[PDB]
Amino acid sequence: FRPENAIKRADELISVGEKQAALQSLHDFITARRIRWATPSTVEPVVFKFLEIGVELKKGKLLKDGLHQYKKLIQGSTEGLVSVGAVARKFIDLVESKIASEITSWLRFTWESYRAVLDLLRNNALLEITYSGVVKKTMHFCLKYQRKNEFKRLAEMLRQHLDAANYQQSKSGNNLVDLSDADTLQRYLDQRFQQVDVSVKLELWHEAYRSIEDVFHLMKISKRAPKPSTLANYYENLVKVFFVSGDPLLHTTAWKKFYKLYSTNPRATEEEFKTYSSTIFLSAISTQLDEIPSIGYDPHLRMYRLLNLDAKPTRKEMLQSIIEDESIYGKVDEELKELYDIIEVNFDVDTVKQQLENLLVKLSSKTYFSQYIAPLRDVIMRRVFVAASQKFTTVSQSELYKLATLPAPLDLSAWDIEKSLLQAAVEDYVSITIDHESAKVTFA
Repeated sequence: FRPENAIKRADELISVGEKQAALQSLHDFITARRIRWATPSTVEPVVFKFLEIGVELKKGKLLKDGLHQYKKLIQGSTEGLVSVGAVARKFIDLVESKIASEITSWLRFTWESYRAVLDLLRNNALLEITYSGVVKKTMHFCLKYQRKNEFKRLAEMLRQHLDAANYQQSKSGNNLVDLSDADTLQRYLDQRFQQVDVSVKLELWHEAYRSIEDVFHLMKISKRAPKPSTLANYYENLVKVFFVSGDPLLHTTAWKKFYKLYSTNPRATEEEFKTYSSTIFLSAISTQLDEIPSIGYDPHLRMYRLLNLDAKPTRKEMLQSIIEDESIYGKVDEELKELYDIIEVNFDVDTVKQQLENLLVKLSSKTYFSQYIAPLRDVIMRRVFVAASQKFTTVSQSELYKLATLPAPLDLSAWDIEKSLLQAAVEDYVSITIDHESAKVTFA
């Protein structure tokens, strides 16, 4: 019949308190078999009314069924797909106004709404823009309401979506997503870039880590480069991830990738180049000694390829690739260069406590130095134990342990020191026999 008549009958049915009968009346109209031929433009207002009522009554299933059934009828024309996307947007704007007005079941309703719209707009060339919009809105929603569980499921949904796109690539059907086109990719990559950001901000490190692989695969296929802003943010997220992760070589790498990209910004102060360069160098000195093959087991081995590295580097290699690169080594604080001399170049155990004692007063004031104190200490002490292994045959525990006591803030209690000595022995940086009877240590 007529849309005006439909709206009227709805408005009348709400006055009698038959709200559900009104929603159900509109559903019938817009999912009617005659809608396939109707002008999308002139039925869309009824779909809008259907959405208005459906949101108030929180009838999520009927809304979903309404949209899907309507789209199947209408998606034949270009104007049809346009109406679909427009009705998707209307739905989202309606529920998004309800969160503004409002509540637990309202958040879940909102999630289910975002989810439904995304699953409705999935893998359609004409709806790529609206979908990419809803993805961004959905990720902003999860971060804004710390909905970590739903976020994890969202991420999985986006993965399944892309898997279907890839399967459909070799099908040449109309209105199918073309993963060959850079604009399509620019959006998909932007979504995955944002997926990583929210992951990091919600401290879901396992999910952050999975999304790095998601992003990488899109960067591979992508011909067109991303915005240097959004890419710089990405690398800045990787520095966070790999620090939490305990992969220090990857951490330095993410920093270098970020430094190399930030040195091409017009608004980049010299004070920043000072502190960033310093951070990068310290984190490379602060890296665990790989001067001996690992125990060894490493579940993060695949990640080197994900950071575009052909293979796992050494700390010596990384540290040299930092010293040689003048763009970085140039703006590095002097204290760190001296440190590098003291620990890596000319290491003398008989003088290291002193060198460090004179250098740490200046180093402690540095902002970045605070967060690398532990691993650095570990490195220095490892070196001290190795060199001590070279210096003694049977040394008193008193002598050895005090000789391995760095100055603050690298200081350690005597028992934590023996603890380090044994760890070095387990990793075979030294073989020892400790006689607790005599309070002596023998390197045999």
